[PDB]
Amino acid sequence: QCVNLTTRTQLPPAYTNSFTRGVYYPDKVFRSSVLHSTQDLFLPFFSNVTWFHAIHVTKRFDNPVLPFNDGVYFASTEKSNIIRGWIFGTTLDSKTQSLLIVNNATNVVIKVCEFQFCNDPFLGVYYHKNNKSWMESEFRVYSSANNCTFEYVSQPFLMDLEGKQGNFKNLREFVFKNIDGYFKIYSKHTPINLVRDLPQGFSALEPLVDLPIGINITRFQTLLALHRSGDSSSGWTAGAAAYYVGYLQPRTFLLKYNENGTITDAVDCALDPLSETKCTLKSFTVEKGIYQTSNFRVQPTESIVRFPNITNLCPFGEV
Amino acid sequence: QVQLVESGGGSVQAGGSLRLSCAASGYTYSTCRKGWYRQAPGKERELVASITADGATYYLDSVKGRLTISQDNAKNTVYLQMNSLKPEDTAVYYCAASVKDFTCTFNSWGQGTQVTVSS
Amino acid sequence: FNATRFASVYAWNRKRISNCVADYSVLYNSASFSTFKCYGVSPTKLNDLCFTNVYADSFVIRGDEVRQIAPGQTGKIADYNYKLPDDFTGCVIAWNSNNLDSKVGGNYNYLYRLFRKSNLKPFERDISTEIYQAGSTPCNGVEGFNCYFPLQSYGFQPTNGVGYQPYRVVVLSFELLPATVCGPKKSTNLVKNKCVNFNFNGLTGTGVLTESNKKFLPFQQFGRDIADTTDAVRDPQTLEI
Amino acid sequence: NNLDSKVGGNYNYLYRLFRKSNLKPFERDISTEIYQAGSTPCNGVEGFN
Repeated sequence: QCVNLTTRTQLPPAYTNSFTRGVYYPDKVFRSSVLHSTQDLFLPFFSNVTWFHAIHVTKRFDNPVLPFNDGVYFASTEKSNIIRGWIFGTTLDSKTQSLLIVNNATNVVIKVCEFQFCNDPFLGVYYHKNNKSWMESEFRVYSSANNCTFEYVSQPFLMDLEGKQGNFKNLREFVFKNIDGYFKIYSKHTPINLVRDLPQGFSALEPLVDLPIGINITRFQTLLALHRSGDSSSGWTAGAAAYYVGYLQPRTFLLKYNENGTITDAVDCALDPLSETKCTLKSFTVEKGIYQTSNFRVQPTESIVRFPNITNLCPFGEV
Repeated sequence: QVQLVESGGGSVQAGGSLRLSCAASGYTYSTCRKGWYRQAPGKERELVASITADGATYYLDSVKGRLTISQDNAKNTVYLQMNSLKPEDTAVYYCAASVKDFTCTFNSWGQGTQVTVSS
Repeated sequence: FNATRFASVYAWNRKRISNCVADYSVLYNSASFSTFKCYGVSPTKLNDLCFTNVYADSFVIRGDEVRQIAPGQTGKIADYNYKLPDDFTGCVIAWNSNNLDSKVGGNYNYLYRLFRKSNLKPFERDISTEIYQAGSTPCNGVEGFNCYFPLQSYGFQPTNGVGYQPYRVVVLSFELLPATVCGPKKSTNLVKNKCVNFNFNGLTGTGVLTESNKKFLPFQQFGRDIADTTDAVRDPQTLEI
Repeated sequence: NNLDSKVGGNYNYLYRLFRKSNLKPFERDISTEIYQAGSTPCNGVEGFN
């Protein structure tokens, strides 16, 4: 059923820096033109992130299975609608409920059942060179569907499945958790004219869904379709795409919104002395002066319990 | 009482098809469930297929898809259409008719017809 | 419930309804039943209650066993046919199908399971119809002496006796943990221009309600002035602020 | 029990159990009005519901 193909490079992990991303809308409230102080599980900004590449060139076709520690801050760059969704679970062998969020060639599909998914699975569209055309031809991920809970269908549409040349010009930022049973799913996307770099700017991620489900999932991975001529093990492509991912931390931020209720600025109180003073101000904006923020605090060490010299114990042998 | 007579058995090469017929006689109004049992050499009797009066049917996993059970009320007969026969299918097949009033067993059994599938 | 068909006699069928909104009083408000038995809760007063799922045993019986299939009961079922949890959490409703489960001229399907040697764990489904053995020698797949069917026939007729009468039976043990289905929400019209102690989209509070000029986000429900104090309400529904 | 428990169960003692409201403490109320879990009032043939 599954066959995990060779011709895949082994590469050391590449890395980025997270400058001013990892922002999301927590509630649904108005908040208009306000500085509001608050914490939530986030990345820090100006942190330092891994990079993943799936390049044609091997094809550096990367499909490792990636954790669900605390959530995920997911940045994805696409070119041909190559990633279609992601697949979360612990065993990915039907032993534990796992879900697939995926966007197959007509629809957004999500079926939750205990599917003994494969290790690094996928399906491959079959291309035609005589007359250029692609349609999905394979479906090799899963095996069994016995326990199923959730379901969701999308409005049937049509996608081109054509592979464009040139630069990347598709920014897809996602944040997924399943914390406090809340399957807590933040995402949007945005058009670009770069090739491969990290942009500055804002944008906070919107929610998609908040399911109070309460499950244990510890890993997750993507589900993406691809195109084929040149054999089953040679005549396919990884597809020009890159996708980069983060693990969230408890950080307290100062909250901008606009003249509307849209987030217009934020900081990292757990990063920087000056972000923390800005927390203390409640203000973006800093006057000349010096400002007392907190009191430092000297770390415990070498926890010790030291009884005295021992002298006279029971003669248990006498018993 | 009820009388069950089987027919249509014989020898068929593997991959062929056979249709068994069970004609019910006597007091037909008493019959309730009709189904087909088979007893392969050296094995125990098993329920291959049964059909309800309403038309509800169920089959064993081995025969499901290959075998179909139907009824002809006017003919007072139940049929077992066997398609894509395998050598495993070789056995004596019994038409079984339940009695309505009685502890609802297969109160009436047919003589049994032998179907042999050559390889 | 309005379902036309229930399972066979030996094959009590489990059904669940979840991931929707259910109005439970109308189900209570039918009065077309010879059996309406809810334990722990009334057939009513569930609309303010949300549950994850409930499992319904579906089958066709005679009227004599409209009682016999229920938790906390004892008899041939509790030993030989069907055991149910001692801590049952739910309800049993049923309604007669006396003229409705026999076919004209007699459904020539009729067979019946009461008894079976085996044993039953709580909420276990058994269908076997094997000849009953109390132990003298192996039956060798043969009925006859000391190899006898442990399942008398009911034998349903359109004029079935009340003990004989077919009944539409539903056995509900309620499952809750992520509840899905409750009553509608309860609720009222939408009214404006009056100082009111409100429940805004489940948000209980007080104030005067008036139209909002504010521009809410498509999911945006409410807005709170500084100090986290509500400022406007989106009609939860027409999404009008 | 030695003075109030009887063979078969002392059903000699009987109590109303349901109320249309929450009852105040130390308020004895023994009215025998037939409880109405309807819907339709019965006025008066006891039975189901």
